Amino acid sequence: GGLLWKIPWRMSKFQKLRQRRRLRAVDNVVATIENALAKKGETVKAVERWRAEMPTEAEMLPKDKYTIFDRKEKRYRKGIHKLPKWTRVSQRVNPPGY
Amino acid sequence: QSTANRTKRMLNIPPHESFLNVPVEGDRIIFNPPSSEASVYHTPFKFLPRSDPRRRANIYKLF
Amino acid sequence: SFFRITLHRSAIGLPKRTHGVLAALGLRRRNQTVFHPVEPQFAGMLMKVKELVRVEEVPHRLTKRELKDERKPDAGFVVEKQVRRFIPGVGVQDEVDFSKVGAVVRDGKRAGDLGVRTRSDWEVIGKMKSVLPKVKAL
RNA sequence: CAGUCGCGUAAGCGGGGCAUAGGAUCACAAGAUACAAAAAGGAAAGAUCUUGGAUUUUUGGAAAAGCUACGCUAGGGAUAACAGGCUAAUUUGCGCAAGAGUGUACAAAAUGAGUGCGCGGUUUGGCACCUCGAUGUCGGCUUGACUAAUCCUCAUGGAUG
RNA sequence: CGAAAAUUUAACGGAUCUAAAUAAUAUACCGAAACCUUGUCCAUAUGUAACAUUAGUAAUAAUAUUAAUGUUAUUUGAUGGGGUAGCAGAACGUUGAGUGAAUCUUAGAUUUUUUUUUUAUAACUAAAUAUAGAUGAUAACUCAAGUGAGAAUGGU
RNA sequence: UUAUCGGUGAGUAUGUAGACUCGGAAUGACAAAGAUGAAUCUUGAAUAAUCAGACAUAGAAUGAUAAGGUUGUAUGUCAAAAGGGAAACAGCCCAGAACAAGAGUUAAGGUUCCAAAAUUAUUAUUAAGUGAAAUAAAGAAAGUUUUUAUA
RNA sequence: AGACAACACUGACUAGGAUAGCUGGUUUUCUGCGAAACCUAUAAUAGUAGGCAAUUUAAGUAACAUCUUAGUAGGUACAGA
RNA sequence: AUAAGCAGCUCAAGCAAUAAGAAAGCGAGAGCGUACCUUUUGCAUAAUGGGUCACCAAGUUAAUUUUAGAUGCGAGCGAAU
Ligand SMILES: [K+]
Ligand SMILES: [K+]
Ligand SMILES: [K+]
Ligand SMILES: [Mg+2]
Ligand SMILES: [Mg+2]
Ligand SMILES: [Mg+2]
Ligand SMILES: [Mg+2]
Ligand SMILES: [Mg+2]
Ligand SMILES: [Mg+2]
Ligand SMILES: [Mg+2]
Ligand SMILES: [Mg+2]
Ligand SMILES: [Mg+2]
Ligand SMILES: [Mg+2]
Ligand SMILES: [Mg+2]
Ligand SMILES: [Mg+2]
Ligand SMILES: [Mg+2]
Ligand SMILES: [Mg+2]
Ligand SMILES: [Mg+2]
Ligand SMILES: [Mg+2]
Ligand SMILES: [Mg+2]
Ligand SMILES: [Mg+2]
Ligand SMILES: [Mg+2]
Ligand SMILES: [Mg+2]
Ligand SMILES: [Mg+2]
Ligand SMILES: [Mg+2]
Ligand SMILES: [Mg+2]
Ligand SMILES: [Mg+2]
Ligand SMILES: [Mg+2]
Ligand SMILES: [Mg+2]
Ligand SMILES: [Mg+2]
Ligand SMILES: [Mg+2]
Ligand SMILES: [Mg+2]
Ligand SMILES: [Mg+2]
Ligand SMILES: [Mg+2]
Ligand SMILES: [Mg+2]
Repeated sequence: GGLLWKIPWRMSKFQKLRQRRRLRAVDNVVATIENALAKKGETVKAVERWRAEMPTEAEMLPKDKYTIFDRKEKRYRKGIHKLPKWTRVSQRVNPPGY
Repeated sequence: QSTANRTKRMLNIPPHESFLNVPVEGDRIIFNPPSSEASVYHTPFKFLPRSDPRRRANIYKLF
Repeated sequence: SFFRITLHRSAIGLPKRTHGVLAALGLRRRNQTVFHPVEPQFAGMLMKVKELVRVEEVPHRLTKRELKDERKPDAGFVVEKQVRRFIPGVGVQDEVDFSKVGAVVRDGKRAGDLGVRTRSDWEVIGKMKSVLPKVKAL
């Protein structure tokens, strides 16, 4: 190609700090909504699905926070900053073994 | 820059370190001798009349 | 309790369905605070925009006049003395000094009613040729 | 729903086919309708309903062959004659890895099948962002500048061969 | 190390860096016309009060009120604010016309300028130069258009 | 007579998949009730422009698993969107510009100097300026560190 | 020799009578809203028509959007043989 | 007269009134900013157009057929005696 989209393949230590803090901020929203309902003895299907199949920032591996699964990459991994609107989208789980 | 507001930010100089130690609780009077030339209205203690009652110790010796 | 939701991020590039979730919550612009009861209907509404908002449990809902009174800065001044002014719909309010406290507003169809010094008053002060200050005060 | 027929003990079923692959109007023609009838009585020519003949097959439905290098005008440059741009299938462009084999002996002095991993932008191509000096896209002359994958000159390792 | 191309270092932007590199973390700070706060302008509302105009209705020999329009303020501490094609609303300006046998002008009407002020495609203040009594200029409302030009290889 | 050739029967044996799907998501779709919301919907009357779109991400067809190629689908941006970041930048990352003021609060992104803000703390690796905002590959090797074994 | 017939000749000059789905241009300000490059038909694909649908402002709304809860249609990713 | 500005904008030293009062203008120096229009998916584009300025220069009129608003009359209206 000729149109230059200068996107580095890896993130900087400053972007990683904000990715860590963005994952840790979505945990407080799900922990606030999950505890607010438990006091009322209530539950939601989407709040129970999240806690089941999604990990917290303290349970994620570094490669799951800064990378995603791309079948067209050599090692099936791609920088998470390559995902559209990656800053306002949730992406924590990748296919097993990849 | 484009706007006057953008120029004020590029030309900013922070206040002195002394003013940035704001008290969390209550009011405190602090000693902040400035790094500047004193005027002629700061009469030295040697030029004050014996009658004058304002001849205090150095402010260093009041802390 | 209630959910205190504040739109921290925008949705300029997110799908159209995400705008329908922020429209039902009432978040029009950025950093706008809304209060919604703690209920499953709202809780699933926040699981769709949980990457843009900040949720907080609060005991009571805040009114419109109370959400704005927590960001209102102190005036930093107090009017202690006012000078004579003419209020169009009320009348001519005289001078008042709030240090010794009296907004007396005299209205009428004659200059005497307004409470101001008229030409006749200046003729009575000009004919008092006997008034003299005491020698001790002079 | 009305009309009136078939089958069935009855309930009931029947407005073709187990489902999915057959075009109007106009004109023209054959029946019915009793609407109007250019003075009037009739009629002609019209109107409604039913139906027929269509590679109406460019099947929402023209009776229809070419040339212009002498071409004209209005335009677009959907790339068309060029160059630049992207790509690298191919190449008369190369490198590296591996080593079947040749070398009387002995893989790597030399040589190197069919292959793998690559660089590069010269040949023949692909694309079409882009209208412009072209179909041998190139030759000669003048004058260069640069590259190094070296024909000559300079230094040098290997070579039972 | 493999890693070779033709203007020039030539895809760290550059200086430079032994971290000012890399990997796993933590905090403060900076940071947009975004957000907040204090004001302003504009659009659309909602009630109230007051001012003016017009037109009615009452009172008055010893002014009050109703409706429309314009306007300011204020209540809800009201809501809203990019924009091509395109659609819609509201205005200004230019030329001519009626009211006009009107108003104003040597105590300076009018002067392509300069200057001042006002939320201002506009008018206004003052100054300087010249000298007009109407074949001069003109508010307000209204009427009709040969009515608004940095763009047509436009024309003079 | 064959661990030869083909064929048949058996296998709860191994693989293969656009026209195999017994199993089977998420997503999206339809409709009901309640709640919330910025009127965003329908109708009546009046009446437009537009009909080569481009790129990005995912997943395909096509090409040669080439193209800033061609062609569907999902989502967004540009088109018609200024501002901050990506050195410069239609399409990417943030964020939707009515006008001002403020060491105001933040996003993306950054904080030695150019250039606003850390030469800020902790633990390791690298010695090649590797690298530091656009990863050249297979491969080689007493480079070096750690771990697991080991004399 | 498609040669010449008075600037012009693959049929001159002059006067009278055109069209152009194509190109270019279309002039003051403020305010509100705000698209599409898709489908169908077309001797049509540089056009046009009808839709979808932008605008104006009236009448309606059990309107429309989103979520929650229960239900329904349908066989992709995956997985399997 | 040491400098690589679509000549504007943001910051701004200094100069500038013989005199009481009164600073328009020019501006060193620092930063930001790649003309306009047309046509296009997209133009600083090396795509189209313009040497400058002034003037001329484009949704108008007629008939006809509609709609909205306002207003006259009203089961009549308009026209005309
Ligand atoms: K000839
Ligand atoms: K808008
Ligand atoms: K005109
Ligand atoms: Mg390029
Ligand atoms: Mg938008
Ligand atoms: Mg007859
Ligand atoms: Mg007859
Ligand atoms: Mg057809
Ligand atoms: Mg059809
Ligand atoms: Mg093209
Ligand atoms: Mg041998
Ligand atoms: Mg040699
Ligand atoms: Mg030798
Ligand atoms: Mg460099
Ligand atoms: Mg704003
Ligand atoms: Mg806005
Ligand atoms: Mg607007
Ligand atoms: Mg004058
Ligand atoms: Mg012109
Ligand atoms: Mg393309
Ligand atoms: Mg366009
Ligand atoms: Mg932009
Ligand atoms: Mg930088
Ligand atoms: Mg600060
Ligand atoms: Mg600094
Ligand atoms: Mg380097
Ligand atoms: Mg579109
Ligand atoms: Mg056409
Ligand atoms: Mg099944
Ligand atoms: Mg100099
Ligand atoms: Mg083009
Ligand atoms: Mg040029
Ligand atoms: Mg040009
Ligand atoms: Mg020109
Ligand atoms: Mg004109």
